[PDB]
Amino acid sequence: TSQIRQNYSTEVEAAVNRLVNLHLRASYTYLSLGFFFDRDDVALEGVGHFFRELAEEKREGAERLLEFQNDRGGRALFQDVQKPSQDEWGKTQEAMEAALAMEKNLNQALLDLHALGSARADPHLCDFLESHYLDKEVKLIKKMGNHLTNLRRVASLGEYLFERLTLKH
Amino acid sequence: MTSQIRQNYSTEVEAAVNRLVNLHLRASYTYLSLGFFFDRDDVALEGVGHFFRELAEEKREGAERLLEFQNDRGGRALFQDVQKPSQDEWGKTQEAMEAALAMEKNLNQALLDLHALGSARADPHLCDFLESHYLDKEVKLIKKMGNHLTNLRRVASLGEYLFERLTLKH
Amino acid sequence: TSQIRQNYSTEVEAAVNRLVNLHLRASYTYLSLGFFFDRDDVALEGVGHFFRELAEEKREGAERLLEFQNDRGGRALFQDVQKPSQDEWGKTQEAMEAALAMEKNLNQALLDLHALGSARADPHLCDFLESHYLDKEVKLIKKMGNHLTNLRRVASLGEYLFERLTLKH
Amino acid sequence: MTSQIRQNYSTEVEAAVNRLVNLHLRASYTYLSLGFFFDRDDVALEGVGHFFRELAEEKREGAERLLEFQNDRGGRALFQDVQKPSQDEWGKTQEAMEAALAMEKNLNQALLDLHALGSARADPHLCDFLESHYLDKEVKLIKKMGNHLTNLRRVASLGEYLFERLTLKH
Amino acid sequence: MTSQIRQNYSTEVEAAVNRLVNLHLRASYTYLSLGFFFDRDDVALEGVGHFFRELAEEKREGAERLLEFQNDRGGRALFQDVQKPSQDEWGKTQEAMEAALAMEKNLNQALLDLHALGSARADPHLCDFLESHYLDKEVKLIKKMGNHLTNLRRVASLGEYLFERLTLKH
Amino acid sequence: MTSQIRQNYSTEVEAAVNRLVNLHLRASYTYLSLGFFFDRDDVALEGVGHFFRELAEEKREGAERLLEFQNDRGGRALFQDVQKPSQDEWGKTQEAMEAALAMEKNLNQALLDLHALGSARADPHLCDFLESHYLDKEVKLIKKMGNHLTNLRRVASLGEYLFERLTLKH
Repeated sequence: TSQIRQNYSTEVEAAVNRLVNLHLRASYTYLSLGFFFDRDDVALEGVGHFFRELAEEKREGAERLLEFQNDRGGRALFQDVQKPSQDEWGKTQEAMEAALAMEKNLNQALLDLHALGSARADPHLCDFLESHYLDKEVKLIKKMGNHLTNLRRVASLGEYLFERLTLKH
Repeated sequence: MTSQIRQNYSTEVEAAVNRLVNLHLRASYTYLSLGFFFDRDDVALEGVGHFFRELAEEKREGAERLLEFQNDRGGRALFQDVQKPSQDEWGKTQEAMEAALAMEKNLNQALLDLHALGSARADPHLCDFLESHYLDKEVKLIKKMGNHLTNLRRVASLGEYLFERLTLKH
Repeated sequence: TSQIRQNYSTEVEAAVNRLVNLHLRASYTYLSLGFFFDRDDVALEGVGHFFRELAEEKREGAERLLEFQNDRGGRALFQDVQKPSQDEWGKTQEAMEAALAMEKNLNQALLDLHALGSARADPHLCDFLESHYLDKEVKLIKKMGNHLTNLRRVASLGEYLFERLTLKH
Repeated sequence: MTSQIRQNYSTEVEAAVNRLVNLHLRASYTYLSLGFFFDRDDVALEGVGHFFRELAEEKREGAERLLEFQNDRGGRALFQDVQKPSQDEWGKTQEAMEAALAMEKNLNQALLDLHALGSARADPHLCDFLESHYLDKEVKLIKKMGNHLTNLRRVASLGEYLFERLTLKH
Repeated sequence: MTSQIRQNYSTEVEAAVNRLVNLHLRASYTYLSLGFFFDRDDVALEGVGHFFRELAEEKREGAERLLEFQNDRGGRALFQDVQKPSQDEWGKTQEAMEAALAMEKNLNQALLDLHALGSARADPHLCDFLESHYLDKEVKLIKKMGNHLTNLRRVASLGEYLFERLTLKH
Repeated sequence: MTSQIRQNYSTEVEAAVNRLVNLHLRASYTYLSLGFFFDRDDVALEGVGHFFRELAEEKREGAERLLEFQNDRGGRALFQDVQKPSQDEWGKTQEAMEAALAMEKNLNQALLDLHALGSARADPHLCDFLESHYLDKEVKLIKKMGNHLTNLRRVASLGEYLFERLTLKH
């Protein structure tokens, strides 16, 4: 009943609310990962920083979806944000393998929303996802793959040198 | 004879582009009318005038960008009469903005219909042109007009004066 | 019944509304001319630019008349803007001959409005037209005449060189 | 096994810090909800939106500072679900700010309860951390919210519009 | 042994990307040939040479961006021979630009065919990549080549000299 | 007809210049393949990728300078197919750099053979062109590749990672 709502399906509106929740859950997971690597008994500041920066990127992704929801005349509906899947994240390689799986899951959710937009002929939604999400996800997944290949190469002394010489401080 | 440049450009899309030019010029003309109406001595809402005069220029630029697209794809611009605006007098700010919102939703629907035609004819250059330069601009403008109407309803007159003074740009 | 209206005849008010329409029709004609010369099969960018600049000048002329109408307490009344007289404009020389005829017609309409102002003793109108329209029209008609003389001189290779060496890009 | 750094840091304070993290994240999430609610086209109070969006970030920073403290003292961060906000729709500015004031007083009481626990366990580093970074910030924010509610009551609507225009930052 | 990163990236798209890399390299090589031909002492049209040399670099950049895309999606670049250009001598400016326009329309058709494959395989990242970096670039270049050919026909030699002096950049 | 400018320029040198253009283009293409191989997600040695991508551009510039020389002397550029690179996958950094060193020594031998032909045909402008723009560049590049291989052998993997991080430019 929004005065502005036009060509905006209830199915897309609900899927947007679910994708907000998925972004907030990813942000929360990266917050957990970020602080884990700053424990005195882990102490990999570059790994901490990498995950803390991703926590902020995923939260910005959620906020952009909420702005889209308001711009199209849908109604934001919030759900609980589930705690992250682990309390302790293991070595850098295991943490980045978990991050890569979570990003591929988020990318699949974005591609599923794009498919719904295409099926409901909502080209504003298609363009929003292509402009702000799909290439960002491809570039981030590629960067995580590159990191995992280098962590496998240096496999520990190798994990220290990866944090010192690849990751930003 | 067919343009030396024309490629993957349907005659139906070419004709629809010419109609969208006319719809943009008609919207521009309506906003010009609205703009000067609010600058009458017996209406005298300069911020409302300015809002509509800026939209008259934005819709004219939308028309010009479509004409450039028509030339870039090798179609032929065909102009029709630009119909005079639907009203001579536009009433209070709220009634004028309700008219503007209906006009923008109509223009948005015309853009979405052209996008559907492009998608059916597999003209991805057209789809990307509309998505890049029109569809998000229409969403943002319709949202801003909605916000304005909610605030005009809230202040409903003294409220109309304060809206023009404290929300609209001069 | 305007609180401001003074020495402003209904005849002048109606003639101002007609001159607005004539300026908008001239603007629309120049818009058509401007895009015609940017067709891939015409491709005279300087001629396109010349007409696009005139489209904006004629629209500004209409807007100035509307501001005058409001300043004097008249009421703007809009009519349909008739489509331009041609869909295709021929060579540069033929297009500029059509433009010169249209400007002389607009100049005659301005001189007719000045005559009406003089007959109705509306010196504010006389001064408005003299300050903002009559000399502009004389200078533009002179410039169009100069252009036509040069297009006749170079009469094609000549039309190309005129666009390259006389017209602005 | 106990951290190599842990010193004078009770397991009860460690657990209370984890709960205060969750309370700050829940407050952040509530303010995010409030922030986007006031930017709906049918609410359209941008200054109210901005006020709550800025508080969402301040509460998230409060959570992050507590997690840094947990690591600095050799405790272990343990995360729980962040409960969704108590409302989906927040009503007029005054009702939303009354909800925010009650949430801030609840958070302030949680901080004061943690300070009492620190004082009982003689953890002066914790007492000073809360005093330096939380307790005065909560006092100042609660005072500002009180001032806002007094002005919203004064202008009680046209008054709600003028409060958003003339008191709140854009 | 499927890439750790590969997601929603069909073997058909992967193969078509490798073919489009080869088509871009062949276009680059053709423009290199055109560029040096116009700088022969017995042709000596520096502006025409520069036009084609710049296009050789643009088409090579197009190939490199496709190879970066292939790596970003987890596909594997497979290179083939780059076929020598279709002519050794390119005739007058007008004949060379007619051959260039035919080659660009062929490349644009290959880009549109890849977009159709992306649309059929629901690979929206591919669709957006082509729309953002290739399809509008091709439309604008084809339009520019059409404009050039119209002016070369107009001045048809002394005309070809004046076109190179007064239209083309040095 | 002979060029109006051609002087002291043998048909043998003209043909050998055309072959050396093709050899430079094939070396460029090989380095392009190496450059993208090392940017695969499952190789991910950005400094190695950068090293080869920079060489791809240097070899292409070498080809372009030979084509400019061909035109300056009044010869006629004749292009052949550019053969695809000898491998699709290049192995570890050390194996790729061993393949690059063998390819550069082959290119250096072709440059020395062209110099010998110039000396035999008493073409001192050719001799000076090769000495000034090619022979010292090849010696310096081969020396740098030898240095790289010695360091890759020293650090032989963790060593390969550290070489890319601490020796190669990003």
